[PDB]
Parts: sequence; structure tokens; C-alpha cells
Amino acid sequence: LSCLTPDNKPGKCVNIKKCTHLAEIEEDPIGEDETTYLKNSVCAGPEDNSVCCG
Repeated sequence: LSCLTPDNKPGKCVNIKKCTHLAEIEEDPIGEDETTYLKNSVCAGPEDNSVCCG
């Protein structure tokens, strides 16, 4: 699916088990700043088992 980045840039929407960005967060430590950025890069909805990658 096509998603728009926080800056409204053309991107794609994928589950929470494929996007490289998700793998980086799972491999690296977690923080409040990472949770806020991840929530903003979601496929519309704090909970939808999906994320937006652009």
C-alpha cells in the first residue's frame, strides 16, 4: 500500500514484520522518542498491526 511520510512524501505501508525500519528498532534499544516516531509512521491508527515506510 502507498503511504505518506510525516513530511507528506510518497512511501509504502507494510506490516510490523517486514519493514527494515522495524528490524532496526527491534535490534536496537527502545525509547520514548522511538515510540513517538513509530506512532507517527503508522498506517492510520495507533493499533493496526501495520506501519508506514517511506
